[PDB]
Amino acid sequence: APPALWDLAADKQTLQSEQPLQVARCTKIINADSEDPKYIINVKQFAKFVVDLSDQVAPTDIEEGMRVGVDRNKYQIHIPLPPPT
Amino acid sequence: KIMKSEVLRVTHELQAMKDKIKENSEKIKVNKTLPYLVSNVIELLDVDPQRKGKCAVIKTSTRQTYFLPVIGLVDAEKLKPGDLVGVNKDSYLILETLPTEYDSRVKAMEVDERPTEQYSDIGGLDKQIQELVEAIVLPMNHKEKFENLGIQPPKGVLMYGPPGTGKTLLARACAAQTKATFLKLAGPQLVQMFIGDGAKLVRDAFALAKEKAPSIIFIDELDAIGTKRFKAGDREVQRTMLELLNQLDGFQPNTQVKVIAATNRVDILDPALLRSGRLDRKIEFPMPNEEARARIMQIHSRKMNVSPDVNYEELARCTDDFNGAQCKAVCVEAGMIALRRGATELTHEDYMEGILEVQ
Amino acid sequence: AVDTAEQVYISSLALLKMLKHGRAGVPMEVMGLMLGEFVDDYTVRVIDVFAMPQSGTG
Repeated sequence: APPALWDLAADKQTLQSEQPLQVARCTKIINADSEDPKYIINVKQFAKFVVDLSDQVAPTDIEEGMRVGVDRNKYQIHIPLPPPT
Repeated sequence: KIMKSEVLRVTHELQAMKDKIKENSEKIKVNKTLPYLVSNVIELLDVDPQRKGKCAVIKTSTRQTYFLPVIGLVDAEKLKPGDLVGVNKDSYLILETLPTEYDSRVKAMEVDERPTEQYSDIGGLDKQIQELVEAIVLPMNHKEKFENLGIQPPKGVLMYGPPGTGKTLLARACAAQTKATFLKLAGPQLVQMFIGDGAKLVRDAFALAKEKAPSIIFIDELDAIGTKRFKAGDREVQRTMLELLNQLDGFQPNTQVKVIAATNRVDILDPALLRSGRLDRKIEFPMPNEEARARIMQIHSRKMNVSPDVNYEELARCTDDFNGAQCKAVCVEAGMIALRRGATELTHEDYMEGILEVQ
Repeated sequence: AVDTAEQVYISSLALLKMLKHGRAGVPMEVMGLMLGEFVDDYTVRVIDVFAMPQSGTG
């Protein structure tokens, strides 16, 4: 509770900050890329998806089979992420 | 010209059509923007008794089957049982069909754009390699003359001979001159643990050759799997192999990308490999003599600082019953110990030193 | 800083247009616009209602 006190008082801006960063499509990994606009992606649920690249992620930062964050509403790639033992 | 004055109204109606197609043709970009998932398509012709019968069977990636007729734009290569088709959110229509070929272990077998070596790296083989250089240059640039003369290039060339002759690096050296996409394939790659894999590998090879741009597919070690046994694994390689021969015998539209093959031995010669589309070009490539080995070793060693006092008689005598890649290994070995010999200039004892070193 | 008790008047025009628009209410997101006149603060009346063409964005 003492650790949750200062963070509980710091939880006010979490409501105005809840609208961003909300995007999570189960971190689906891509397979390949036929052309630069359209990217073939495969989710862990054995469902292959295709979406265009967003303007916030450069095309040179895309790697074959890379786990990156992706929207579940616009389906676009908002921000990537760096991550066996 | 009073009767021809009504054409102006027709041209005004046509240019008005070109002025009004911008909106309904403009919504194509916002309706056909992005297919969000991938769904498998299976063709199944239906009958309605216009009222014409036409339908197809759909299968989504999430294992859900729906119903929809054959719809979309003008289709030429479509209507095949393939994957990676265009589909909107929930109406489940077909908008953009593109072939998929996941199984990247076979798709990305050998992704090579172009090699470095060229045909000018060997010496003394133009009398037998010139037919292949023609047989790869003239079918790539002279397609126009193929209609005046009615010529269809062969699709199966048998590049056979003893091993170690560098036939792989030489066919690749000609593949640099083909300028097309180079795609290797190994004989022992067809023998897999699971059943029916060879069909997926062969139909995959003709999937990238048939679907993709004009390329070059050179295979090697075909004799290691071309055994005509009379259970047995080589009879499974007779299922896959005779399947490939059925795809080189029963397919008249096979006028597309050639299939180059090379066998390191002709002991077990399959008699069914004789056909216009099959391995008809049988140019014998024997073991190069000491003269030809000194030629390919001279052109392959024209970059190192070789001493000018080379009469080729000592190396011509030491090289007895050798091959091309063996003298290439002598050149590379000489380029390996010539560094640690202190003298930056290649000496004459390094030839026999390498020959007796690696052999 | 003031608030009243508003109530939306719904005639059969907007109702039947939302019923035909509900028949055309495919899973794809649809758009529409309501019209009317503002006579006072706490009443609102709708008369004209039409549909909008669908789009891939929704």
